[PDB]
Amino acid sequence: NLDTSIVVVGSPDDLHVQSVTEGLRARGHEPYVFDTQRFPEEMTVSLGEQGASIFVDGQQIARPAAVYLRSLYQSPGAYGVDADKAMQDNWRRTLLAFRERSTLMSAVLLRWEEAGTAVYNSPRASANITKPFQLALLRDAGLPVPRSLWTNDPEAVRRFHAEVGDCIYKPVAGGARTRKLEAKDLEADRIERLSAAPVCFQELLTGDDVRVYVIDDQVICALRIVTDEIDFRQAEERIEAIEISDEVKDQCVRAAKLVGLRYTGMDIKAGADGNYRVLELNASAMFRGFEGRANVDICGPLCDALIAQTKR
Amino acid sequence: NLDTSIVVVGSPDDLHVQSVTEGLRARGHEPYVFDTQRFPEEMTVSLGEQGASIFVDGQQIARPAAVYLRSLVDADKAMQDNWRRTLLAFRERSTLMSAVLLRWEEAGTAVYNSPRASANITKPFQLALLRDAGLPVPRSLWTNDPEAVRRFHAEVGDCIYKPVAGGARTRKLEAKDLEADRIERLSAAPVCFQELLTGDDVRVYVIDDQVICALRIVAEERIEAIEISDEVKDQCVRAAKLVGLRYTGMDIKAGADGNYRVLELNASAMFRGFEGRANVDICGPLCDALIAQTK
Amino acid sequence: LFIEDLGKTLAIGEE
Ligand SMILES: Nc1ncnc2c1ncn2[C@@H]1O[C@H](COP(=O)(O)OP(=O)(O)O)[C@@H](O)[C@H]1O
Ligand SMILES: Nc1ncnc2c1ncn2[C@@H]1O[C@H](COP(=O)(O)OP(=O)(O)O)[C@@H](O)[C@H]1O
Ligand SMILES: [Mg+2]
Ligand SMILES: [Mg+2]
Ligand SMILES: [Mg+2]
Ligand SMILES: [Mg+2]
Repeated sequence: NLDTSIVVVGSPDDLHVQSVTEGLRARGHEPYVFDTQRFPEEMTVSLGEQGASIFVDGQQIARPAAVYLRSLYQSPGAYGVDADKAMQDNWRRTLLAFRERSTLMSAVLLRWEEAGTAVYNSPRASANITKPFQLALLRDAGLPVPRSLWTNDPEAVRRFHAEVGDCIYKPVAGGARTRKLEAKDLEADRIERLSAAPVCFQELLTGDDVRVYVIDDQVICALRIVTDEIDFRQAEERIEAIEISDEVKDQCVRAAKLVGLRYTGMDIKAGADGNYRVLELNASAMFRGFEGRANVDICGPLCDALIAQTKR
Repeated sequence: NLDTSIVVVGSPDDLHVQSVTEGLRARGHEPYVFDTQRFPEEMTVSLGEQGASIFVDGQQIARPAAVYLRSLVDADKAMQDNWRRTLLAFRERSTLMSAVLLRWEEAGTAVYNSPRASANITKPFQLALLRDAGLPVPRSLWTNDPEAVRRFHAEVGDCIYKPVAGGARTRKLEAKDLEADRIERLSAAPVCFQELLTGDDVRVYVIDDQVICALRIVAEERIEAIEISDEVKDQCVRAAKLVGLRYTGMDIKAGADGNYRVLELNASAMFRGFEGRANVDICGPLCDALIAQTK
Repeated sequence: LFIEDLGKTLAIGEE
């Protein structure tokens, strides 16, 4: 009774869920918006022993043609989640509830992928997204990565800094900005805190940030980000589309297939030599900010890939 | 310095770690024990951008021949103070350890149950994967909808319900539960329902595409070895190959008609309490598969 | 924490 050939997994309040919904409408399809944050209270899910046996709020969704996975909202600290109240009051019960929800919703996504749904970014990619594994995999497939050290050992850090020179530190997984490794950070009272959690240290690449969008083994666009160091009081960011060689294009496509994504925003960064190193592949990349600042279209090509799947 | 050809991930105070360590010891191999509980505060791990730049406590461990992954804390105060910061820090630690295991597996290490298998272990998907592949499974219903339960009971007859996650006793669904007030508590508490199988439980151990033994179960439980069919032995090897486990303890349960259904595969099944009460040898063949991968 | 500003929203599945 409702068209589920294209499913968008995310909150309707998410701006990229909104963007893809508007694009899909403008192209004649209506997406089924699957909002996991309504699961227990305002939703109904039912799974049978057979893979095709999936029932959401009554209706059977055995196999969408394609799926856009914005988020399953698996932990209370996920992006579109507002869980600080429940976590403050009883963090154990809240974390358990989130884990239970995550199990079922993932089972749904993995079932769709098993029936043949083209899930734009399967959750199965997370194993390869693991950053200290991701960069090694990429490098061993022939993609340049920064000199890196993921560690909790202050000596390894001191020796790595001595081998490389100027360094940055950033999270192993995410959740903080990249900083420069200043001299204070190598002092004992600072560097000793690595005993709490490991940190990622890297050669300070001095060239420019580029964002390369890849959809279905085609580069949609490469956007270069430059920092306005002109006025020290209000530094802005300037994003502009650029041309890249076929070499860079094919390396980005190989990277996407290697990690295992269908829609990715590669973050790359150039060295002083002017050559790019791979910083990361994003499994749920955003595009609206870059779409606006660079005056390019990413939502369109994504919607067109999703629609192309329904004819496939 | 230490022999890194065979690695045992987990605390040395874990009883199965002790079993496997002594079992390897009595066979001629001293396993390196990767006590991950000492990771952040009392142990050093370092990863470089090259896959083989893996350094544990100063010593490089590039590619073990085999790894027995057993397991991978007190944070109540931290969680009450700032739960976002604490969750993120735990994610940092766990990401580094997962990256170690993944680099090893990609290098060629035979990891006995790789963490990648977790996606297939997802229960509401694991059972469907086993079903659509021709293996016998109980009729099931994961739900939070009272009507779906009322229809599932009316269809399969007597049924039981277990939790979505696990860690609670399987309970028989009676008609008292299906009444309005009683069942309405389900719309916020999803559970699994399954046709009640009246036959006996069997745990089948598979190690490298071979069934090691089968044990029937019935603080006083009786566990004794069973001879199961070559048909069922092949089915078990196939289920383990499909979920992606080099070593598993499969919980299966027979029905009234004498046909076993697969209940679950365990990604790190315990074997101490079984081997003892049944006078069978699980730790042995496991240590043997481990040492085999060294050749 | 070595990364002081960690917790202080740059959340998980943002990107
Ligand atoms: N090795 C590096 N050298 C210089 N800058 C870096 C380096 N690694 C990351 N950065 C900076 O950090 C920013 C974001 O880090 P990134 O690696 O993309 O992870 P995330 O976006 O998940 O934080 C990049 O835009 C870049 O400016
Ligand atoms: N369909 C079923 N009918 C009757 N009993 C069951 C059924 N499924 C599970 N059980 C009982 O529940 C016990 C544990 O369930 P199991 O599927 O092994 O998951 P877990 O061990 O993770 O809780 C089994 O030993 C079995 O006795
Ligand atoms: Mg980035
Ligand atoms: Mg069990
Ligand atoms: Mg279990
Ligand atoms: Mg990212």
